Amino acid sequence: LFFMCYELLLIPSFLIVYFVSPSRRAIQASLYFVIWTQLGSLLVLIAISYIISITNTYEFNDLKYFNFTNSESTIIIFLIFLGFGFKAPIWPFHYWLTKTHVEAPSGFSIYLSGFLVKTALYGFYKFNTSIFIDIDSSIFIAICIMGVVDSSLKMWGQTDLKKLVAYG
Amino acid sequence: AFGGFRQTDNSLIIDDRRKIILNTRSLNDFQQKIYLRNFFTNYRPDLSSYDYFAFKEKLRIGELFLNEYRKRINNEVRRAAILTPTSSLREKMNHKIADQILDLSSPHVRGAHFQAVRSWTDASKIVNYVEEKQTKINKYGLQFPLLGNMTEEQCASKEDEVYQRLLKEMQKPPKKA
Amino acid sequence: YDGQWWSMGSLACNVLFFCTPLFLYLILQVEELNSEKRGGTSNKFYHNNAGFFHFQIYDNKQ
Amino acid sequence: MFLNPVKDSEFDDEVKGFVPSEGEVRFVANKNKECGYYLQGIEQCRRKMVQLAGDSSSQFHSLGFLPCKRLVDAHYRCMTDDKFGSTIEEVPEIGLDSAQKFFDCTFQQLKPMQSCRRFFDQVVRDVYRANGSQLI
Amino acid sequence: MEFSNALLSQTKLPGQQYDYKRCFQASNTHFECLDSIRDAYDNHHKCPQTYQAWQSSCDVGIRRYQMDNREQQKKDQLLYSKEQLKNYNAAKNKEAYGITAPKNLSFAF
Amino acid sequence: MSNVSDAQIQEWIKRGEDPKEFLLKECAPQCTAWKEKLGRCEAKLKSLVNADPEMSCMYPLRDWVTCIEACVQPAITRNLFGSKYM
Amino acid sequence: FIYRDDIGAFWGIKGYEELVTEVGTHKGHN
Amino acid sequence: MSSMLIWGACFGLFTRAAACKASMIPLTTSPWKYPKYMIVSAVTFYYFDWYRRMALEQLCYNEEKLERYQIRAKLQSLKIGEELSDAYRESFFEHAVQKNNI
Amino acid sequence: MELNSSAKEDSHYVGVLGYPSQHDPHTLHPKKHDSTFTKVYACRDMLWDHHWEVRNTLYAGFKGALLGVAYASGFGLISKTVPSIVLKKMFRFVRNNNFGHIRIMQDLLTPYALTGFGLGSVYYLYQHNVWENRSNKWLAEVLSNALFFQVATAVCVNPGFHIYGMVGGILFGTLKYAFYNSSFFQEKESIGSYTTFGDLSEEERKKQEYKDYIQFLGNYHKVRNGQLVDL
Amino acid sequence: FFWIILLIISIIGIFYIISIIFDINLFKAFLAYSTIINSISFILLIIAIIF
Amino acid sequence: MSIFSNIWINNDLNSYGLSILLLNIINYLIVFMLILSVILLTNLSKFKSLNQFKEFNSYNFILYSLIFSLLSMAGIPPLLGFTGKFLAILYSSFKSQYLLILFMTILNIFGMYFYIQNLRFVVKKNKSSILNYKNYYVNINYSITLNIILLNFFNFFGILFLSDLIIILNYISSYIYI
Amino acid sequence: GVWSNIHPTDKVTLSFANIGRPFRLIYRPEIFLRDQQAKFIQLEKEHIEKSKKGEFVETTSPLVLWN
Ligand SMILES: CCCCCCCCCCCCCCCCCC(=O)OC[C@H](COP(=O)([O-])OCC(O)COP(=O)([O-])OC[C@@H](COC(=O)CCCCCCCCCCCCCCCCC)OC(=O)CCCCCCCCCCCCCCCCC)OC(=O)CCCCCCCCCCCCCCCCC
Ligand SMILES: CCCCCCCCCCCCCCCCCC(=O)OC[C@H](COP(=O)([O-])OCC(O)COP(=O)([O-])OC[C@@H](COC(=O)CCCCCCCCCCCCCCCCC)OC(=O)CCCCCCCCCCCCCCCCC)OC(=O)CCCCCCCCCCCCCCCCC
Ligand SMILES: CCCCCCCCCCCCCCCCCC(=O)OC[C@H](COP(=O)([O-])OCC(O)COP(=O)([O-])OC[C@@H](COC(=O)CCCCCCCCCCCCCCCCC)OC(=O)CCCCCCCCCCCCCCCCC)OC(=O)CCCCCCCCCCCCCCCCC
Ligand SMILES: CCCCCCCCCCCCCCCCCC(=O)OC[C@H](COP(=O)([O-])OCC(O)COP(=O)([O-])OC[C@@H](COC(=O)CCCCCCCCCCCCCCCCC)OC(=O)CCCCCCCCCCCCCCCCC)OC(=O)CCCCCCCCCCCCCCCCC
Ligand SMILES: CCCCCCCCCCCCCCCCCC(=O)OC[C@H](COP(=O)([O-])OCC(O)COP(=O)([O-])OC[C@@H](COC(=O)CCCCCCCCCCCCCCCCC)OC(=O)CCCCCCCCCCCCCCCCC)OC(=O)CCCCCCCCCCCCCCCCC
Ligand SMILES: CCCCCCCCCCCCCCCCCC(=O)OC[C@H](COP(=O)([O-])OCC[N+](C)(C)C)OC(=O)CCCCCCCCCCCCCCCCC
Ligand SMILES: CCCCCCCCCCCCCCCCCC(=O)OC[C@H](COP(=O)([O-])OCC[N+](C)(C)C)OC(=O)CCCCCCCCCCCCCCCCC
Repeated sequence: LFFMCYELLLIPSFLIVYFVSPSRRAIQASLYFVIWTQLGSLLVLIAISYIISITNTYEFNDLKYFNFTNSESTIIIFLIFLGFGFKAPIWPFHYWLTKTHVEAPSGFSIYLSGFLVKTALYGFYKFNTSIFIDIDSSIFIAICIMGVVDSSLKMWGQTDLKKLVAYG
Repeated sequence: AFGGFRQTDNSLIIDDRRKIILNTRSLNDFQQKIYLRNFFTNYRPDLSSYDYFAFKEKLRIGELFLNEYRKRINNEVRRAAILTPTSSLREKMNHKIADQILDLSSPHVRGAHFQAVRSWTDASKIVNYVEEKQTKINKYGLQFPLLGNMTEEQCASKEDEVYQRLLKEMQKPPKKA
Repeated sequence: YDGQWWSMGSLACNVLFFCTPLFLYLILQVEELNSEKRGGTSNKFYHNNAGFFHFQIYDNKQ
Repeated sequence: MFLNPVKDSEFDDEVKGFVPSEGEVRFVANKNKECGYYLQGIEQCRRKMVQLAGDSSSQFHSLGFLPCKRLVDAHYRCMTDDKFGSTIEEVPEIGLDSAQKFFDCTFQQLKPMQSCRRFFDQVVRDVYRANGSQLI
Repeated sequence: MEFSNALLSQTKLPGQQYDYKRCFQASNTHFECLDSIRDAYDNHHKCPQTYQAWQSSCDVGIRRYQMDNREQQKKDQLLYSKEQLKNYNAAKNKEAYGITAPKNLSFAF
Repeated sequence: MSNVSDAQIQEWIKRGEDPKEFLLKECAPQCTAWKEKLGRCEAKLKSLVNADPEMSCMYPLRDWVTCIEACVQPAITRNLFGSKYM
Repeated sequence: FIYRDDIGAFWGIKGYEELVTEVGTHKGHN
Repeated sequence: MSSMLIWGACFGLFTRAAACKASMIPLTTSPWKYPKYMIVSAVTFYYFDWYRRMALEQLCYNEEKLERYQIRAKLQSLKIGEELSDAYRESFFEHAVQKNNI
Repeated sequence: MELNSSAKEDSHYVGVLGYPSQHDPHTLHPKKHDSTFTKVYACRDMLWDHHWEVRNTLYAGFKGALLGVAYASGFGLISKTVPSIVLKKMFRFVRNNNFGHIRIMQDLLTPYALTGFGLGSVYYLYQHNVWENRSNKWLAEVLSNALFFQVATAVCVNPGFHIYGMVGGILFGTLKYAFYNSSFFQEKESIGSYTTFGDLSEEERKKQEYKDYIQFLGNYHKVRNGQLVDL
Repeated sequence: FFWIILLIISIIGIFYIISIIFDINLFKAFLAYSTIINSISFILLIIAIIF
Repeated sequence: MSIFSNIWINNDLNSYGLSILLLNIINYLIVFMLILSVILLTNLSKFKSLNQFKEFNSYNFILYSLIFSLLSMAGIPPLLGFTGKFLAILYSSFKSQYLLILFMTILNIFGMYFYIQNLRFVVKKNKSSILNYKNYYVNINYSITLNIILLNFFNFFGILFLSDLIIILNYISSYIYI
Repeated sequence: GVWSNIHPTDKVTLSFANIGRPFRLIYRPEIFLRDQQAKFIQLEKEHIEKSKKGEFVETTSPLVLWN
């Protein structure tokens, strides 16, 4: 149910961007948003399939009595991180975010940036705290820091206020 | 029911207890559970779910308690600085207070670090210290409104028990030497 | 044309910007070497709670 | 739990904590994981017996909790590795007191299995501390 | 399907046919004798005449299916009872209306 | 948390016991051809009445022990402290 | 140019043919 | 809620309303089709409930036979030489001798 | 059908079962009284010796050359367009020379055969000398194949497609780890199979199996959570 | 024997259509390539089943 | 398959992959039927190029029916095709086929964009006239609209009722002894 | 309610979470477990009878089943 609720958010947001955005570029921005977010959705789906098929449980707490091997754990963490970072923008997967923020309704960009990128963070927190992971997080930390540095450096060259706020 | 994931390694597993030999790639779900996946993922795997939840809460409270010790000693240092003039201030600080300040450094108390890197033995020791403080408090029943919840009958019984304990302690003679 | 990105601007700065993620990762690994040899916080997914979420309500029903 | 009383204490009650050995922790964890079926069986059988013969007028009211004896003995054997006797009554004197406490928790006070597993694990830990190399 | 007893029995020769009436009559007689014997393991040698008649009348596949069904019926009879199954099914159907909430902070395992 | 929690199992080496005694039997079956060759050579040498002193049931045994140890030794060495665990 | 692997000489180095020398280096990797 | 007939009646009512809206005709057009749709939906969904429950029961029964196939299929799937090994010899003899009761 | 059957063999299992082992020496030992011709002909077991670096390298080169020739036969030559004058000249050569088709085939397939041989030999040497004793087999295969196919696409095809070469190399490495170094559709053991050692009585084995079943019961969620109705 | 043939066919078909499906400009072509993609996915599922 | 003192225990249902395949085929047929019914309700001669997806820019029922049918074919989570794709990936994980999962995901994402790109063409400058004229007025078929509405309801809420369909398909497949 | 009245778990969870597990295990798990334990039941009965008698059998002692 957690995963299904996370995945349900795509249709209303896409419909809003498609039918409510005044700008003509919103038509392409919506497709970019859909494809970029759905790639991460598929990654998270693969992770959920790994968890469910290996562990038939669904209660979110029976995972305490089941331990994933090293290979399964590393695969799960990588898939979860990449999939949820597709939604919560991370370097290099923020082209869709920039396009959507630039070409989306001014009222819907508020909701997108404010909330729709944090359900991914909540899901990542839940899954990674539920699963025991025995891998170095240096790669993920480096990815996050690289995204921070990239956005901060690119802030200067944006004369468009909406795109500057998107980089922020 | 729990299942497993097909393995690819070609290593050989020896189970001396059952006196059998298996191959990693040939393991089924139950054999994978028995041989692989058995490793521990918590400080005290011996404890049950409820017991380890209590252990986790006590460990968190103990970390906060050590941080509270550090905050209290810092506040005492501030009090000393304000009350005592700079002359003789360091002379008086070169006492229990300075030793405690050094002994409550980062390795011993997690001030602002994300994680206090503690072995399972260290976590057990911290939880035992918290439990010792809890026992000392519960002897006199100081935890009714704070750090505890009880009904009216429980409160009355605890009051009677603490009264009897205090009477016995008072009647006891002084410790020799 | 293909490859114009490297030449445009300054090649040295472009290559440094390209290699930035690796520099960050290597710096993190060195800091983790320091952490390992000392005993401080390391870059790992700690599992202090046995799946117990932060201030989650754990209850049973009759 | 894991607290030892202070023999020479100025006040009536004082306790100093101790950390069990890694071998003891490993043994207890492994045995709990292997024999967790028996503890759940004990709980369910206790509830079933109370339901069946809880009423005083019931015919089997005089045989209360006897069927749970087999479950308790099987759990004891599983935890102790079939050594130190084949029955709970054969528990060593080192753990006899903890066994009595466990029985009082489970059958007389009817306290939660969360509580009574503490006493059962205390029995197992006492046996392990007494022997050491015999269990591993 | 090479491992499927049912399909291998469904296979047949081009001109082969089964006299179901006669085979089932013989099987009913033999199984009545076996039930009268009432042993844990079906010893066909205790009923020689009926066993021979059953073998002659019925085909190998039909006999295999009948023996497997008899084994399953014996196991079910040893395990369950009519009233017990009725009560258990009623209780399970009643439970199906409710929800199965997780049991947090367990004590076992 | 890795290496910070308790270990689930202790091996023969972790308990201070020698596992090669059993590992030799464990690795015996795979080196069957050389064992059979050594047995045949021993049988022929026993049958021979006037055997040249050069003849010896040594080199086939050398091959058999080489094949056994090629499997026995690495398994034990990978489990020893001081070497990167496999 | 080609040195038989069962003679007891590794890579053609004759001698040491009464010993077990290929263990850990050629046959097996300690 | 609990009555499949009432659930089907509601489904038919909403289906008729949606059909009217999609066709852009007033929702009061062809009033006789409301009770018709309600009755048809109730009957079909009631039958589908009964059929799903029957299919579940028959599937549970068939799984018992399927278990017998799995046990015998597993033995026949054993690689050459494993049928007399210590890990399968006893089961193979059980299935080749004890069950050879024809 | 199995890929790399010899490498992924359970020597202990085949030995205990008595199944013939692919690791047998497979060598010829001519007798000292045999004829000179027999002794000379018995040297062919060198061509079977698998510890032969040069033999293996030539084997890989032959495989690569065959693959290149097949690619030229199927797709490469047909896709490539030859000048009309060149086609006329080579047809005239066929008319004026017996077996001219053989020489034309040699000329057309020389580039593909040579490049395939080079790729095969270099790939074999690369994989054997490097990555053969790495810890993470999957990672080693992925990285090695990615780098090799990146370089190969940069050189043979076009330097501008090296990223696609690297991606294809990663995919090929994953596929090779799946179905070349691992046995997913090439199982030669029954799942859950094992071997028994030591002098344990059948009674003791059955008791241990009963304990194992009791432990296995805990896997079921209903029994572990105590959420079963009273049957 | 079927597993390897199915795997090779699936891989070749996927790598052959990945670019073609984006070259069409007709409704009928769109329908046909939808059918083809679903067929490839079902072939992969069949491989998984026969595993 | 587990052995405990010669007692076999089977926690896997062999007749499940066939059920999943049947479910995928049925779901694709249902979505194809929905889209083709939407097409048949309108004039057929208009739709001859991907550009002509704009011709679907008609009243809300047709427009949104096409949009949701395309999304379902793509595999967007809430819709019907997602059920089939997710169950296929789940069965692949159960069978432990990581490479098959990888290739399935690649094909799924490529096909997803292949379906999605047509939503760009669906945008039209004005409202199209794609209905056949009968008796001087556009002919709208109530029966086909009702069928499209039932298909739309099932496409939207297939996840809710999928358990019954899965049970039925597994029941049908169990008769096969494989 | 009605659509889910067959099982306490929700329909979506039934459809997706349970992959490959027998419907006998999903519904009516007690009958599944008893069928699995069929022979163990008679072994336990024989062990109990012998224990009442003088003989004590250690081979089947672990078999103490409650479900
Ligand atoms: C691995 C070991 C490391 C440790 C050892 C010690 C360090 C050794 C490092 C190497 C130093 C010698 C080689 C450098 C050659 C120049 C770079 C190059 O090849 O690029 C093409 C070079 C640059 O062309 P371009 O940038 O495309 O065109 C810009 C035009 O100038 C138009 O430009 P503009 O007017 O618009 O102004 C832009 C200008 C100014 O730009 C700015 O103001 C913006 C900021 C730019 C970056 C400034 C550097 C900041 C510090 C870098 C820290 C890096 C850390 C991460 C890497 C760690 C690796 C260990 O931008 C530049 O900086 C361009 C000049 C070249 C780059 C200089 C800075 C980076 C060099 C690399 C340093 C590496 C240090 C490693 C050690 C770190 C400490 C642990 O092209 C030319 O040849 C044209 C002439 C440019 C001036 C050359 C100055 C003389 C340099 C020495 C020549 C002799 C070298 C002998 C080599 C011997 C064999 C080994
Ligand atoms: C059995 C079925 C086939 C029967 C024969 C054909 C009749 C039925 C036809 C219907 C079937 C489909 C035909 C489609 C034809 C396609 C187009 C075409 O080429 O024909 C048009 C071609 C041109 O027609 P045109 O324009 O009217 O005539 C113009 C000129 O008059 C034409 O004169 P030209 O001189 O210019 O043309 C000669 C033509 C025919 O060729 C010949 O002249 C005869 C070739 C005889 C084979 C010689 C090779 C050695 C054989 C050894 C056998 C014993 C080995 C024992 C092994 C023991 C080991 C322990 O040459 C070729 O086709 C070129 C290839 C021939 C060499 C084949 C080499 C195979 C082995 C290579 C292995 C790898 C080597 C690596 C490098 C090694 C370096 C040391 O028509 C013809 O010439 C007549 C048809 C001939 C078709 C030949 C098809 C190739 C198969 C050759 C035999 C394969 C043997 C494999 C086993 C042995 C392996 C060692
Ligand atoms: C790319 C690597 C893999 C290659 C695979 C293919 C191998 C072919 C067979 C072996 C060839 C032997 C060497 C002869 C030259 C071959 C090349 C050649 O002629 O090319 C034409 C030209 C040289 O011909 P030339 O100008 O007419 O005059 C040459 C003299 O005749 C030269 O003659 P010389 O009299 O001055 O003497 C040269 C001496 C020089 O000796 C050496 O120095 C060699 C040893 C050092 C090199 C070791 C390899 C590299 C190791 C480092 C790897 C780093 C990778 C890091 C990756 C990081 C991750 C991204 O070598 C010999 O003559 C010894 C020959 C002994 C016999 C060898 C037996 C081979 C048997 C197999 C034959 C295969 C036949 C089929 C081949 C065709 C089909 C594939 O060379 C090139 O164009 C090469 C370009 C290389 C790239 C650009 C370099 C500058 C910019 C730096 C780029 C950095 C990229 C680094 C990697 C990526 C990082 C992101
Ligand atoms: C006259 C009809 C009046 C209906 C009244 C309401 C009664 C129920 C509906 C019965 C309708 C039967 C006949 C079919 C007509 C619809 C099809 C059609 O073509 O009609 C054309 C007909 C005329 O054509 P048109 O209006 O010109 O063309 C417009 C197009 O249809 C475009 O229209 P649209 O864009 O507005 O369409 C809706 C749009 C988007 O629709 C939505 O997003 C629907 C939002 C519903 C609100 C609740 C969502 C809560 C989510 C929480 C998370 C749950 C996670 C669970 C884990 C698994 C994942 C779900 O598409 C979807 O639905 C796709 C996304 C589906 C998401 C799946 C959500 C499942 C939630 C299950 C219910 C939860 C209840 C919990 C509380 C109870 C606990 C005991 O259209 C209409 O008149 C409007 C239809 C709009 C949809 C109506 C239903 C929305 C309200 C639902 C309330 C009840 C909950 C749902 C369960 C229902 C029982 C299974
Ligand atoms: C989770 C994923 C789920 C995916 C679902 C996929 C399918 C969804 C869409 C299609 C579903 C079927 C819809 C009904 C048929 C279409 C025709 C119709 O009834 O409407 C026209 C008709 C319109 O009447 P009208 O507007 O007054 O006048 C029309 C013309 O003027 C005058 O009309 P007319 O004179 O030309 O014709 C009148 C005649 C026209 O009716 C027809 O000719 C029906 C045409 C369809 C025949 C096939 C139906 C098969 C049903 C079995 C389930 C499979 C469904 C497969 C569907 C897709 C296949 C491509 O009307 C009827 O009698 C309708 C009766 C419909 C029920 C038929 C039941 C047959 C059961 C046979 C199998 C029994 C099991 C055997 C077990 C064996 C064991 C050994 O509709 C109605 O009268 C009622 C409309 C509103 C309520 C509809 C209720 C539909 C309930 C569907 C339940 C589906 C199964 C349960 C759910 C499963 C998933 C959990
Ligand atoms: C013993 C049995 C005795 C049975 C006796 C018979 C009972 C008959 C009951 C008939 C009730 C009719 C109610 C009509 C309400 C109209 C409301 C309205 O004006 O809305 C207009 C609205 C608006 O329609 P509109 O499209 O014209 O809109 C007009 C508004 N402007 C101008 C802006 C366009 O539409 C409707 O709601 C009407 C259509 C839907 C009608 C639904 C009727 C359902 C009837 C269910 C009966 C169930 C019986 C169960 C019996 C069980 C027995 C066991
Ligand atoms: C579907 C999944 C997709 C997976 C994507 C896979 C990514 C592929 C990336 C290919 C990169 C190009 C080929 C690299 C080949 C070298 C790899 C290597 O040395 O590692 C082997 C060794 C062998 O490792 P190992 O096998 O001994 O131990 C593995 C250890 N554990 C188990 C913890 C994983 O691995 C490493 O030490 C690195 C592993 C991580 C990969 C790092 C790649 C670095 C690439 C840049 C190198 C720069 C060199 C200096 C020049 C810088 C610029 C001036």
